[PDB]
Formats: sequence, structure tokens, C-alpha cells
Amino acid sequence: KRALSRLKLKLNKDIVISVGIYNLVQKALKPPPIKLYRETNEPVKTKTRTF
Amino acid sequence: KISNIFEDVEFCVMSGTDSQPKPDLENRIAEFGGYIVQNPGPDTYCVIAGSENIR
Amino acid sequence: ANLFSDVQFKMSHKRIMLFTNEDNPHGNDSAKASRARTKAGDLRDTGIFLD
Amino acid sequence: TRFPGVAIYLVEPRMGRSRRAFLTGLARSKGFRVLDACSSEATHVVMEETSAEEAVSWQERRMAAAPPGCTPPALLDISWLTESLGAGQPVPVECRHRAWMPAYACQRPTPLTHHNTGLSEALEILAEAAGFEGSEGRLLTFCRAASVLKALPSPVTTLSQLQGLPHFGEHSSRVVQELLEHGVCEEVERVRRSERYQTMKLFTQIFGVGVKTADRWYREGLRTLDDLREQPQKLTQQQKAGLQHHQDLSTPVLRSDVDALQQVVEEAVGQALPGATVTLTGGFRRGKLQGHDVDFLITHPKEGQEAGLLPRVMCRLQDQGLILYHQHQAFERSFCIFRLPQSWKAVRVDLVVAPVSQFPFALLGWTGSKLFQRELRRFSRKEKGLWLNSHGLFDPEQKTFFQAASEEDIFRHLGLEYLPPEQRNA
DNA sequence: GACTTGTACTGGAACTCACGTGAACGAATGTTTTTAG
DNA sequence: CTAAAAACATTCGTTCACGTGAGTTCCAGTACAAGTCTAGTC
Ligand SMILES: Nc1ncnc2c1ncn2[C@H]1C[C@H](O)[C@@H](COP(=O)(O)NP(=O)(O)OP(=O)(O)O)O1
Ligand SMILES: [Mg+2]
Ligand SMILES: [Mg+2]
Repeated sequence: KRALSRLKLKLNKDIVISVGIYNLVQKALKPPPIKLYRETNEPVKTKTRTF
Repeated sequence: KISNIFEDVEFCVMSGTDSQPKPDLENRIAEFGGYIVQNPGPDTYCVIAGSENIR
Repeated sequence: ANLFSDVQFKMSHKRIMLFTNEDNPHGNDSAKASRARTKAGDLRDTGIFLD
Repeated sequence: TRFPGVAIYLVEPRMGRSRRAFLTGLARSKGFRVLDACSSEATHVVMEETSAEEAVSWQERRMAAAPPGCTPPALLDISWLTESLGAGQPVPVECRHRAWMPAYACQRPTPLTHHNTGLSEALEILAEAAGFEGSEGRLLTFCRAASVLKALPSPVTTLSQLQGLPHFGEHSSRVVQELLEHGVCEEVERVRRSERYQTMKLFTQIFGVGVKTADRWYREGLRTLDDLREQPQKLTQQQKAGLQHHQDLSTPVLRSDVDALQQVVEEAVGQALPGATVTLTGGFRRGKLQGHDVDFLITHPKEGQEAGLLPRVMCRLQDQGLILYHQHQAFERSFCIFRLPQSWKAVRVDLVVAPVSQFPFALLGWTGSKLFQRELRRFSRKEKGLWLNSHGLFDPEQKTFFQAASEEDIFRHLGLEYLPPEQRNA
């Protein structure tokens, strides 16, 4: 269990309460693939640069 | 480096025999001054495998 | 208990599983049985659930 | 190349192969001369996402394999290359692109005369003031700081010459600041002018009067030497002897008195027994021209002979008519107050008897300074794990003494360079 | 006072989760142009 | 002329890569307490 967000429900400009948002149903996704070095099968860092 | 019979090679080994498993085969082929690749590639000369597993 | 205490990550649960087919292991002896009861009580008071 | 006077080289470790190729192609399209491999022709080198130090490490490793006389290329950052490419010509280079003092005193020699007399004196005064309050740790650390200052090869004039020196914390550093920047330090002068310091120093100079007794007298209302003589009933024999001859013992002892005392003592030692040897230890053995007492060590070449020499020599000297006070009026140590001809003067003399096997150990224990001896003992017990005292060196693990036939063996077996007595001045 | 050892506290970074944005490939369908019968 | 084969255009779903806010917790860093400081004789 983990609240998606602790948000502020405002019935007015002064009447305010705190609520928590949860996802009782969430799409199940396959684990994210990772990149490995073919020669020796180790993780490889991914870096993006703009020039 | 007992002898030079492979020179440059990209040997791939997946499943060795019980008598000489992968740990005892990788260094054995490396002793001939070759290259070991855990997965096959375009340069790989051949892929060595014993028991026919899923891979 | 020593194995449980060795780890450092916070434990939400501490469970022990006893796979055996000996209803009365310490039948001939009695002091060993009492030591077992005392150790089980200590573990239960510590917060370890044995099944 | 259109720029014969400019040569550039790139670096693989951090720049990357793709960036290498892109930059090389762009520079070549812009006419710059880019070298595929490092060579003596290279004049400048570009390093990206790297610290200067590593760059130097990169250059030296490359320079070690180059012929002598080659001018090293200038180390620059990728910013220079980017600016040159943007402007189309080489942009001018600017600034952006472009064991020691061991803690233990047993390792650093301390000559008798140094170039930090004022600072050492101030630190010693602070140590004495701290000791007067019963805080032995403060006295020890201040003495260690003073010794560290004494061993400085060159005079200290700038604060920056205080970081690497050990045993130099906030208090000592602040005292050195006050001394160097202005002159007379506020704390040093304040403690010196304190009447408690003066009275305690005066009392301590009395033979047989220690810090505890001086403090007790302070709390009892005796603020000057006269009150001590007013009531000569609470003073023990040592204190009475010290006060009776206070003036004579206050004057420093000169080398002439040392030679006279040695000449007198040699005859007494011979009369007590022939073939005995006497060695002068203490401050005088270190080269000092002044002191408070003459320290002697008596030994015999044979092993079992050195049994009862000291009582015999003491009795012979007493028969001479020179002893004014004797520690005891079997023993192997005694400090007295000789009556040397002058009129006459009172000079403190210390005699010690040790066997030939333990002779080097006692000689080392008595020659070196108090602080030096303390530091050497601490180093022996902590680093090497051996117990060192005036009698011998002991190994707790192997219950066997590690005696030696020469004093230098003590330093040799402790993994320390040899020092002479003159350099053991704290 | 300076150093060393041991214990306790704590804010930042690593990890995970979830969402949004943008780019690329292939499937399926529809539509247009060109060429052999 | 004719239909049909090829080529072209569109929309959708899936995959992936990156960026970013929020919750949890693990640990390096900091702070603080306690011990040490030489060895012996008399
Ligand atoms: N607390 C101590 N711990 C270890 N050794 C000590 C010591 N006190 C003295 N010694 C050892 C080392 C000392 O070198 C030796 C001489 O003792 P002194 O005559 O009391 N002091 P010195 O001769 O250095 O100064 P001066 O010439 O003014 O007399 O005894
Ligand atoms: Mg002396
Ligand atoms: Mg003396």
C-alpha cells in the first residue's frame, strides 16, 4: 500500500482537509528490459547528450 | 599460452559437459589466446553447447 | 535468531518454518524439551512467528 | 594544413569515441590540424569532464616515454576547442583553459638551539600554567606543541606553516596567531602576570616542594617566601634543606662546576672500588651550557660486581665533608646537595648505579629529555607493542628481555633512525 | 588540549512507482497511379 | 478500354527513451560521550 498523492480537498477558501489518493486497479506491465554488453553480459550505462 | 591454434576467435559457450562445466571450459579455451563471448554475434566463429536447453 | 539479527534491513515480518515429521523429538530427554519451550517462548516474546 | 603553427590532440578516456570522431571531422572541415594519434608534433591537448590533476597524470605518463628536450603540449579544456570552432580561429588561451614531521618526537631531531625561541617559551609557559592547575593532559599537549615548534627547520613567520604540524589544534594555533600578528600574546601575558602563576613558580623552585604542596600553601594564605620561614615546623627535611640553601641552588650550574664535581666524584668512586666508570648524563650530556643538577651514572665492566657501589661511594663522599643533604640521610639511586669549593656553593648531584647489561638502557633513559623519553615510551608501547623503561625492553608476547650490548641497538630494534643526545632536546 | 574509539541521530540520495511527452516500427485498411490482357 | 498489380497515404497499437513529482528507506555524514596521555623509586 502506497498513496499516489497526499492532496488537499478544499470545500472553500478556508475549509480544507487532507486526503490520500490510491490506485486500487493498476495495469500490470512487464518488467522493463535492460541493456547488457554482449561480450561479457554486464549492465551498460545509458547517457544522452546534445551539442 | 601453451600454444597458438585459435589466434583471434569469438567463441561462445552456453552449456558444457558435466565433467568440464562452463567455468572449466571458458578459461580452457581462453588459454589458447581466444576470445569468449557470453552470447553469439556476427563475428562468432561457432557456439559450443552440450545439453540442448532452451537457449 | 542469530540469522534474523544478522541482517540490517528493517524487517516487517520474521517467520520460521519447521519442516519435520517428529511429533516428540525429545522423548527420552526432558531438560532438552524444557530448553526448547524456553527458547520458543523467548522467540515469541521477541516478535518471531514460528509455524 | 592551413595552420602550420597549431596542432591539437584529443583524449579518449572521457570524451568518447563518437564525440572524438564528430569533433575531429568538424575541426578538419574547419581546417584545423587534428592528430589521429599522440605525437611530439602535438602542441595542445583537450580534456573534457576531467580534473586538472588527472590531466597532469596523463601528461607525465606520456612524457616519460618521450625523448628528452621535447616541449610538453599545453593542457586545455574542451571549452577552448569549442570557442575556437565557434570563432573559426584559435582563441587565445586564458587561465581557465590552463613521513613529514612525524607526530612522535622520537623521529624528529630537535637541536639544542632553534629559531622559534619566543613561541617555544610562550608554549612552555602555557604548559607550566596548565600543570599548576593539575591538568596533566593540557601540559603534555602544550609541551608537545612546543617541541614541534622547536623541530621546525626554518623560522615560522606565516600562519600557513602550521597546518601539517601535528599536535597543533585550536588553542595552540590561536596562541601562535596572537604571537605572530601582534607580538606579546594576550593570553600568555595574562597568565604570566597572574599572581597565582608567580607564587606557584616561586614555591616550585624550592627543593622538596611540588605542585600539590604549592597549591596547598596558596590556599593556606602563604603568599611569599617569608611565611615559609616563619613557621619551620610543617616543613620536612627536604623542604628545610631546600629553603636553607635556596639562593645557592637557584643559580644555574655551569660546566666548570660539572667538571669539578666529576673530578671529585671520580676519586670517591675509585676509593670505594677500582675499575668503576662514571658517565655524565642529563642536560649536560645533551650539550647544555646551564642546568639545575649534574646527573651521573656509575657502572662496572663486570656483571656481578655492581652490587653495592652506591652506599660505599656515598659514605666516602660523606667522609670527605661535601654532602649537605642525602636522600636517605640496599639502594641504587640517590640525589644529594654537594658542597663544592668556591667559599662554597650548593649544587644538586644525582647518582645512579646499573649493571653493565642494563647500562645502555639507563644511559638512554637519562640522556634524553623528559618529553623525548615519554614520547619514546609511548611509541614503543603503542606502535611496536614493547614495554620500555630505564631497566630494559620487554616483549609482553614473548616473555624474554631484548637487551643489547650498545645503546644504538635500542633505536635499531624499534625501527627508528639513530639520534645523538644533542638532538634529543624534546 | 589533542587524539582515538564507540554510539546515536539525521537529512540527502537511491530506489521505486506512476504519469506525460515524443519518436519509431509494423499491421490493417483505404485510395491513387500505372501497365499488361 | 478494362481490370488488376503495384505503389502511396492514414490511423491505430505497441515499444522505448527521457523527463519529472511523490513516497519509502538506506546510508554517509555529523554530533556527542568516554578513555588516554611514561615509568620507576622512595
Ligand atoms: N618525569 C621523567 N620521566 C622520565 N624520565 C625523566 C623524568 N624526569 C627526568 N627524567 C630523566 C630524563 C632526564 O634527562 C634525566 C635527568 O633528570 P633531571 O636532572 O631532573 N632533568 P634534566 O637533566 O634534563 O635538566 P637539567 O640539566 O636542568 O637538570 O632524568
Ligand atoms: Mg639534570
Ligand atoms: Mg637530576
